[PDB]
Amino acid sequence: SKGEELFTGVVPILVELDGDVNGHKFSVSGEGEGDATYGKLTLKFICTTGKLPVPWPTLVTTLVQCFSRYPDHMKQHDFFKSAMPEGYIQERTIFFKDDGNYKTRAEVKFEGDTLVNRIELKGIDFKEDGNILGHKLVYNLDNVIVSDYFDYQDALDEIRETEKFDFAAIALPEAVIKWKYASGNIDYRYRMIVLRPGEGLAGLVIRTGSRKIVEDVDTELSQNDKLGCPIVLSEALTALVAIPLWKNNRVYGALLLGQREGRPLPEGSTTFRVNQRLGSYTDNGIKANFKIRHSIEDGGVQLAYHYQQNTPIGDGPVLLPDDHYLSVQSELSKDPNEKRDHMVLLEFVTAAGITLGMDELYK
Repeated sequence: SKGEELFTGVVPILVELDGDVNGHKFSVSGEGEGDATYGKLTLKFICTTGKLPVPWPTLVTTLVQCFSRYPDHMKQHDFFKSAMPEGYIQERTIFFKDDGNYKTRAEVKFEGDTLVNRIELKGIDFKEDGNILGHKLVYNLDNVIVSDYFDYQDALDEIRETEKFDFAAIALPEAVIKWKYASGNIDYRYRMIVLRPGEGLAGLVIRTGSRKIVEDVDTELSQNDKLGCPIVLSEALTALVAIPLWKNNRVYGALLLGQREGRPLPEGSTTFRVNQRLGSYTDNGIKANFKIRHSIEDGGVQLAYHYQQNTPIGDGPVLLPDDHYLSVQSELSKDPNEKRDHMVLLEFVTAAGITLGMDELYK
């Protein structure tokens, strides 16, 4: 609305981070300027508790999208600037592939005439030898195009690759029940065919609000002709787990995790958490998800899966966003005259329509 006028000039940034990773606590303080008309951030961050227990590039995403430069046609959808000055809360989960996770809560708001990002972070389940605690990541950050609109397919890709399944799909109402999204699919017939209410695997799990587990699909087909759901036959599932999805403490949909070719359910599939991986839909605000590639110094790429929630702080009206991208240019630098573990950051963040972004990333 009118929080945009606060960003016409140069704006001072102040950043505070409170962190605790596997019990190792640390603090980071940040200082600099932001030019929103150019999407520009100039910042210096210092670890004021000693050595940073984790690598600097893993905290960049955590360390103010209200400074993105939105092209003229898109300004009408600038949510972050519209939540200003009252602010917004950024809650985030970052899963480091085959390693632990960050959970972060951040208040972003104007303090006087300075934009302040105040962050609290708890990281758990990290490997002592692992890429993170081992400090095996290259000090840089790939210039990237990033989502900032969620996308259930990328969430399903994450879940599939993480629980090491071959197939995943989500059933939602359209109000009957369609299999809307799927990852690892080999056909699209799961969407082309829709069952009447209560019918099928999704119908069962929604009606009963309880998981169904099939260790071997063929043998159970010998008991119940039902289990021959269109999804099961279309994707040739030999084992599967079907989970109920909530969000209103009322059963709303279904998550299907499937295996192929007599390969068995990975260990502990029985006890699986959708936790915060599906935005609105739970296990039992503006959501987004994306993925970050951290170069490993001794050759490699460490993945960081990001799940995002942004809620305005005030009660006044805020602009709502459409589906868009963020083109981010990052430069990681060091202050030659700084004895403390630190980071110099120069950044440019530009908003992009889904077209001008698909065309670059995938075409």
